Amino acid sequence: QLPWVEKYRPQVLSDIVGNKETIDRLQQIAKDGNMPHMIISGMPGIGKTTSVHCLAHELLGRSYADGVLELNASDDRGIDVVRNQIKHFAQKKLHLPPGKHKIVILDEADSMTAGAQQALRRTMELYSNSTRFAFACNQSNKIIEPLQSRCAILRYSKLSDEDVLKRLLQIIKLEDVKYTNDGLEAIIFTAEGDMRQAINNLQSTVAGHGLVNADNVFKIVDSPHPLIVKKMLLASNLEDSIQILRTDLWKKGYSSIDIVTTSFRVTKNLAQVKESVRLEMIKEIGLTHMRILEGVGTYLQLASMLAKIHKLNNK
Amino acid sequence: NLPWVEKYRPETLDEVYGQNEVITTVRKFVDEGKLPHLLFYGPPGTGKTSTIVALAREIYGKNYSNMVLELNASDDRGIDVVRNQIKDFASTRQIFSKGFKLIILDEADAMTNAAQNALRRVIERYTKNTRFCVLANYAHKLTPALLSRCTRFRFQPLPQEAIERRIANVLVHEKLKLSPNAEKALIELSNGDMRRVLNVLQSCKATLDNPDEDEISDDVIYECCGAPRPSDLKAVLKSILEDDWGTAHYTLNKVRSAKGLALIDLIEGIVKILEDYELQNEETRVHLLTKLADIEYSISKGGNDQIQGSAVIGAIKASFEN
Amino acid sequence: PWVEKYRPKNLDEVTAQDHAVTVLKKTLKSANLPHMLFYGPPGTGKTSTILALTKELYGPDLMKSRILELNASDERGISIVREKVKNFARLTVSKPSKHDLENYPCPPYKIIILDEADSMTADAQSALRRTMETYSGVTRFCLICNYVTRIIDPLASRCSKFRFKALDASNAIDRLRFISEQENVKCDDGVLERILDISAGDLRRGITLLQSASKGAQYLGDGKNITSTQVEELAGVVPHDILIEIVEKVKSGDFDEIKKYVNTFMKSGWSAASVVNQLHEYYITNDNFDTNFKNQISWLLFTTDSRLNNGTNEHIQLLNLLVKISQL
Amino acid sequence: WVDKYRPKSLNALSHNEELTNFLKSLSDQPRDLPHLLLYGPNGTGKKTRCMALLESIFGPGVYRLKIDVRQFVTASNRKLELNVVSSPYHLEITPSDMGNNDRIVIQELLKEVAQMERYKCVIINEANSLTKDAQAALRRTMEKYSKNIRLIMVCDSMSPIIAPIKSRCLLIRCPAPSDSEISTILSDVVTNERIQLETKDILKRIAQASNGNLRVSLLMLESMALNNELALKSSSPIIKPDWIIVIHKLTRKIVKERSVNSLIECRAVLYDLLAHCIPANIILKELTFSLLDVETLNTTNKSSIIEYSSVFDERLSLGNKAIFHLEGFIAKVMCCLD
Amino acid sequence: REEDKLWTVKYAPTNLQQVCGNKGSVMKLKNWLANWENSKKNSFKHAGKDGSGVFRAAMLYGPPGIGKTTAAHLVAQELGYDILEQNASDVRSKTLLNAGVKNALDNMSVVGYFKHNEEAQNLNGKHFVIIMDEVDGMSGGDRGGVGQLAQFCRKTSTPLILICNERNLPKMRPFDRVCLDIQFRRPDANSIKSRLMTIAIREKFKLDPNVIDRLIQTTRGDIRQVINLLSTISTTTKNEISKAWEKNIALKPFDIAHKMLDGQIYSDIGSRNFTLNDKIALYFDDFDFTPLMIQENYLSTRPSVLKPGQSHLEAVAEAANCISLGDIVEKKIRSSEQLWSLLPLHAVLSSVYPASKVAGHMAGRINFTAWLGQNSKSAKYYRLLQEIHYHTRLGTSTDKIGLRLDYLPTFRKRLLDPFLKQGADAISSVIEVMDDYYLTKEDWDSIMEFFVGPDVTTAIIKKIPATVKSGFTRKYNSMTHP
Ligand SMILES: Nc1ncnc2c1ncn2[C@@H]1O[C@H](COP(=O)(O)OP(=O)(O)OP(O)(O)=S)[C@@H](O)[C@H]1O
Ligand SMILES: Nc1ncnc2c1ncn2[C@@H]1O[C@H](COP(=O)(O)OP(=O)(O)OP(O)(O)=S)[C@@H](O)[C@H]1O
Ligand SMILES: Nc1ncnc2c1ncn2[C@@H]1O[C@H](COP(=O)(O)OP(=O)(O)OP(O)(O)=S)[C@@H](O)[C@H]1O
Ligand SMILES: Nc1ncnc2c1ncn2[C@@H]1O[C@H](COP(=O)(O)OP(=O)(O)OP(O)(O)=S)[C@@H](O)[C@H]1O
Ligand SMILES: Nc1ncnc2c1ncn2[C@@H]1O[C@H](COP(=O)(O)OP(=O)(O)O)[C@@H](O)[C@H]1O
Ligand SMILES: [Mg+2]
Ligand SMILES: [Mg+2]
Ligand SMILES: [Mg+2]
Ligand SMILES: [Mg+2]
Repeated sequence: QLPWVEKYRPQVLSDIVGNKETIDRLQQIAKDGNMPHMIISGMPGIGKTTSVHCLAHELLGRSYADGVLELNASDDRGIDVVRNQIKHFAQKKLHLPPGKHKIVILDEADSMTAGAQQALRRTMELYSNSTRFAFACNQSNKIIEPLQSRCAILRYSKLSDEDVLKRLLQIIKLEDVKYTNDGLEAIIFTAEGDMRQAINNLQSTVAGHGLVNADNVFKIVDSPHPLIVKKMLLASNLEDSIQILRTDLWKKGYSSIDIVTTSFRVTKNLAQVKESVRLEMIKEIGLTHMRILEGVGTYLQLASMLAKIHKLNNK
Repeated sequence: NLPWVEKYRPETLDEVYGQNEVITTVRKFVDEGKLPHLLFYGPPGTGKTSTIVALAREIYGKNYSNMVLELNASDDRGIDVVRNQIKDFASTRQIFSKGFKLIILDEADAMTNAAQNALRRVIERYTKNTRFCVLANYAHKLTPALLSRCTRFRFQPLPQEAIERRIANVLVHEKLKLSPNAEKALIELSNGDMRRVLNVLQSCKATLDNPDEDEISDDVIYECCGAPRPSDLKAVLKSILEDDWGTAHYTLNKVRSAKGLALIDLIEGIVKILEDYELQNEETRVHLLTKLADIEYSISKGGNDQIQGSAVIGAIKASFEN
Repeated sequence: PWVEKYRPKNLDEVTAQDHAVTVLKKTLKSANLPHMLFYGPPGTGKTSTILALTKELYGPDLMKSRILELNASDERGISIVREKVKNFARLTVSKPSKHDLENYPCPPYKIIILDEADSMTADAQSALRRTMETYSGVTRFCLICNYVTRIIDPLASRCSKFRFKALDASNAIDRLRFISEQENVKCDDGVLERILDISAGDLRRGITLLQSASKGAQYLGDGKNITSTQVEELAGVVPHDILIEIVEKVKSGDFDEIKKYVNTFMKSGWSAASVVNQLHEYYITNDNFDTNFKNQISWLLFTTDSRLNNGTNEHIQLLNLLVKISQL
Repeated sequence: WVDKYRPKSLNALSHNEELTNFLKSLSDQPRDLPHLLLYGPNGTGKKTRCMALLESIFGPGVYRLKIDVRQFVTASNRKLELNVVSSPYHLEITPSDMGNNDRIVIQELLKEVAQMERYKCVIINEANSLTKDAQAALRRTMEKYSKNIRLIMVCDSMSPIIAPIKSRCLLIRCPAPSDSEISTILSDVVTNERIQLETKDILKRIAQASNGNLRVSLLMLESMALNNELALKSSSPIIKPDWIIVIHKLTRKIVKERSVNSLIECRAVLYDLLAHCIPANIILKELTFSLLDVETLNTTNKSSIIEYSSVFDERLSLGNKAIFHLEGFIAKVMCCLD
Repeated sequence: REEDKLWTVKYAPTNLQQVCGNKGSVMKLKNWLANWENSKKNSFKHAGKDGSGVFRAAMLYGPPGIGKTTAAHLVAQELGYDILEQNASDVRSKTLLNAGVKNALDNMSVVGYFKHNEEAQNLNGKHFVIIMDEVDGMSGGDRGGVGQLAQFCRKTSTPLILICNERNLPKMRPFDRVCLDIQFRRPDANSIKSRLMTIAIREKFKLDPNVIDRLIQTTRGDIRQVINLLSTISTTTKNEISKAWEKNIALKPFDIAHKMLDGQIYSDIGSRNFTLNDKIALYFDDFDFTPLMIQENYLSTRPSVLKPGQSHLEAVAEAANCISLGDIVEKKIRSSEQLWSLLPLHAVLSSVYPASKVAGHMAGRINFTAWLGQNSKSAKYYRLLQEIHYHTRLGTSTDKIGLRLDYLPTFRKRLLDPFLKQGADAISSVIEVMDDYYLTKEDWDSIMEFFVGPDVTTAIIKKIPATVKSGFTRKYNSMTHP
């Protein structure tokens, strides 16, 4: 076996589908050569590490093995490491083309201690002629102010439905798997902008049931079906909604967090009802979510959420 | 003298009940030799740990102690242990092994974001030389990157058949007699948790059996585990509904004091009883559910219990006027 | 303190909880005393009965040599439970003298009391499991706690569970009368039940309150009976006269008068939030208000309590509650 | 000025004769002093009462104190340098600088102080800012060290205090001084400083304007005595702090003009007030208690303003950006008054 | 080379007339380093007309990237001195400082000697300027570094310049009186605009003066940041148009706010062309700045989606209620980092709902959020108030908050007020008063700094002559109570 999130990883900067302007800027940087220190921030699973990896590859060509120092969460990143190894790598002699430079790729920089990030300022400022730093973090708020001041911030937005759909189309074209539009829509729904999670769910569905159909996708994701959730959030009488929640969703052992998240994601795409009622139902669902997350996942909370949703949909 | 929670533990795969859907799949997986990282998540008292230890035993034979690394919750694992111990165990090659090593983390949902990132990176780096298994009670508390690396398996609580079969088995290996309504009370109070059943059974065995042959009634099983009683619940409900304020308040205080019950159990039982009533107005149900959920959320933060009890009484009374 | 001069030293002096003392009295005559898991509210008689059992089974000579007391206050880390507690569990029992054998049956095991088991680390209890089970022949434990959920299940199987019920207001009056007689403290008529109601459940609070109030009234050198007012003034509760003043002001009045009165109250009056609880008790126990009134009174009091339970400002919430309860 | 005439002994305290009598009655047992919890509004003289009971029990050398700074370390490498005011017989702990080490510094520091040595006094200033875990640690400390530590905890409105602490100390309250008793203290001060008082109505005016705050009354008397050349006449422009005037102007702007264009200036004033070391709850108080005193409003408007203030106070206690809740409350007030 | 370098390096200052902003602090540092020789000749006892003739060490501090290190290095290199620089990337422990730098305290440079010593250029070329940079960054791997550096701030024979970011931090306490601490502030917008215009005219590209001001607003005064962000336009090659670069990557939050505040999206026709999911995804384009921008400019729009009977004020009140709720959600999110799933709820409660409530046309121009500047100002002032309370706790016996609400109005009447009417002979009384409370000149400024409202003291302070201030400064440096 081989994970499809690892076999179909983009190795060139052009294969990455997503934010077009940032990718164009990175392509121009790789074509020119003058690359500055950069912090890449964004949500998980939208191609942050892969982006800087393809950037370093296209920049260094055959020198990736000698002019790239990658540090992830597995390696030790303390005071001694930053003071010794990074410093000795920055001063390391290397003959490169006039535009290229050495690259230090620090993945998950938001996990590095403040003291360790402190000892990198002068290291990255004094050796700016032969060393360029590339940090990759999920939260740009945990990086100290001098570091954020020294490098340019590149924000990555969540993936739209069209780009994920095109990537899945390319994957199924190259993999020769049978599918339907309903299964693709279900995968886009359950992926909520996570390309890696989308590819993983597609591979799981293919390996489990072969045919990519909405039923198989919602069976392998082990989440409440959006159809029955929409039926619960649109009943005319509150009694039928409570019965649907009791017999069909609560008896099957579904987690309250999963039920609330599915109701949230269904109310967002419920194009039938108006905008104000959608926003208010989303507010109520989020209040119920906050109540559940605070240590009380009682069925009474979901019952009250349904009661409020019904009262708001009737008023 | 070993506990029934530990004595009746399934030592192999065929002795876990109510989880056939996952048992057949894991059997096929260990028979095809394509065992990936497994994320066993679900409510407690279901059989995750027993299933995984039985699988590890069936795979490794006598090499269990040398080829299986059992790791637990926080245990002072800030960033150090996941960085050194797990990494070495995944990197250290055994001396006479033909295969891969297994590291099983129990209730690993309590790890911090940095620890979860370190763990997922370790899994990514050594996915070819070892396999990982993570146990969890809530799959939402884990980083969405760790989920996309392994295969998930939800452990839906045991149905009635598995629990009654296990009650039969524990009655075979122990001289106890159980009343027909005793097993009904047990399955109603268990909520599909075998651990609590095996905990409550030994307690009643220890306390009640003077000649080791008595009959366990609903009274003792309700008293030991500290659970409400349906008759008492209905009496409190009727007293709140029909009688006036002084009498209903006094009855509620007497019930919640002379038996040692908490307001959370009273509220959930009251709403469970009210679920099936044929009330005329729907605004009644709306107000009832809203106010009861508000009272429960406020109780969750530890207020003055008398005030929330009076508020429960007032809400129940004021909702039934339409 | 009178809580120490009059602590129960024998198993008969404890009269509040009787359902647990009788079975241990039946069992002490046998050397198979299992490990114990006592759970219950604070100030019910846990340590009293524990020390009483220890005293009546071992005697004053061996109180220190073979009975250990460890609390949450002292260090109890994994290192301690693996070095000190473990060695004390494996140390051979001492030789009791002939005087002890002549008055007390010396059991072939030790007594280690680790009270307050709620706030123990899971690592510590998981280690103490094996620290306790393998040495059951020469060591037995008794863990004290308030909530059974804090201790892990394997530490509750071998240990028999004992719930110390909250003492009732009917059997606790005799002990208060007893402690009143053994000290020649002159009390008034209707004060004992007020002390019991103020310190409901926790009899220790009532004992300390009575002691402190008697000692504070003795300084006056009057020798008069100790009234209910000087008792309720040390518990932090709002007096009844100012409470009646608040109720009369809120029964019929304008916004300005209520605001000025609550300003004066927060300025110089009692600065406790128990006024809400007293208003709750008064309005609910009263028999001159209608049902539609009680509904809204209870709801408003619950809302005010939920607001005040978030570290908010007392003055604003109290004024809002008073205005809302006046608008009805 | 205010600190120069502060009574440094129980015999010099000229307020709350009953409380001073109780303190002199308690100070006849230097060996068995029970734990003590003082509560009452600010500016009443409870810290003065503690530092005077200590002077009456111990020697007069308790006032000559020195401040030390000690570093403590948490699980990680965060070293925090907490400051402690120590005396040859007592020390003071103010848990207002740490937010999470409340259970880490106390249970250790007390653990340290009861081992060198006839007890020692630990004054826990602002005993209400302690999270329940710190309160449990302090209860454990009171339980274990009873022969060496005597806790005198100062606080106000002791509602967020657990029962294990309440039931183990003497609960003493300090009511605010009456105006007839604040005027006396102001008279002693103006006599000791040869101030030319034309009549006695100035002292009553200051007492009524300070709302029982004794130290604020003395301080505003000082502030008004340095502006009239130490000659306080009947034409007395009662001095208000630099922020109360701004809050009153903001209230008047709220009452006069109710629109968004004025809400912009209201938010600007809130920005000017917040960044200059002023908490959120103080602003919310001084705005609500100043919007209810306007005579141009009726009962319904005030009854809605107090409800909105009670809601937004709870909302402030559950957030981190105070300007958001303040602007929301101001917008609700504007919408209701219209 | 010429192009492989960065822009913050190739356009770094070379003299002291190119450093934009903070002319007073640079001039003070230069005049101190110059008169250092005469001060050493006078045994550091005679205050040389400014009170800076007694201080052995200078301490530079301020916001990041404003010119501290650059100005220090340039001042050291202009007077002919030799620089010995040590940074956070070196192990500054107690023993290493005792061995490495301590021995070089009173020596002469072999580099400065063998470089040039024959021509009569300056007699201090054989000396040391010891630049301890990033003093606030000494982590747990540097035990005793602060105490040893404070001891080195005295008992020295060469200029010792300390650089940090937050001076009022409790860690930097031992540097209370032993070092001359001058404050570098955020440079004015005009100097940054002039520097950016010079960089642009040297780089052969023209920018709209509005984009420059908006960049200055989003950067909050960081000059290195504006240089790094200006080095990004060079990527846009393949004109007379650069709207894409500004609206997409650099100035993204402004475009996000402009798109979210458009009333045409929430109309019935536009609701289906741009659904709710599109707005929730628009939020995720930048989730760290969108709520702040929304809260900043949600009440400066002319609405067109009002209800039949709902005015502007009620809609604004409802939007502010939703903003408060979203702030509560944001606090819950950022209080526990494993709650990444609450992001869409915070998006709806903070950005989507208020925008949908008060959408419409933009009255004026979209301004950057002002909460960041006020938050930094409030943090700095909290640090200042704590540093003040640490020096007066011995005689006040009040909480750290009570010192500001009550005691500072009277301190104004006692400290600053006499200077207005009495002239210049009340310095003794003010010095006595501040000595009774262990106060200093920096503490005097910090006290006289807050005073918001009708009691603003900045105009009054700048109104007094320079002679009285200089006299008070050089007179306080002689008498010391503690
Ligand atoms: N824009 C994209 N186009 C194509 N494939 C993508 C894209 N983004 C992600 N992927 C796929 O997702 C896989 C994993 O994405 P990563 O870049 O490793 O995640 P990430 O961006 O680093 O976020 P983290 O590491 O969880 S914080 C890649 O190997 C790709 O196969
Ligand atoms: N399916 C089952 N069949 C029989 N006994 C079971 C079953 N599940 C649990 N038990 C009993 O309960 C004990 C504890 O089970 P565990 O596997 O530890 O529970 P779990 O699913 O791992 O969830 P935890 O441990 O509470 S996080 C076992 O030793 C058995 O005695
Ligand atoms: N039944 C009782 N009869 C007489 N005195 C009692 C009784 N219960 C408690 N007391 C008194 O209250 C004191 C409380 O002692 P403990 O046994 O420690 O109570 P507790 O329940 O352990 O409280 P904790 O430690 O907070 S759980 C005793 O020392 C007695 O003075
Ligand atoms: N006033 C200024 N005029 C022009 N460029 C400046 C100015 N201040 C800073 N810079 C630029 O910023 C770069 C680095 O500035 P530094 O002064 O080294 O930063 P810093 O003040 O040390 O703040 P730290 O150390 O990062 S917290 C210089 O090389 C210049 O390109
Ligand atoms: N008996 C008294 N006579 C004169 N002044 C007093 C008396 N008691 C207290 N004070 C004044 O109160 C001030 C101390 O207030 P403090 O106790 O710090 O306020 P808080 O009660 O908020 O802690 C002193 O400056 C002193 O002038
Ligand atoms: Mg990555
Ligand atoms: Mg298990
Ligand atoms: Mg006890
Ligand atoms: Mg620098």
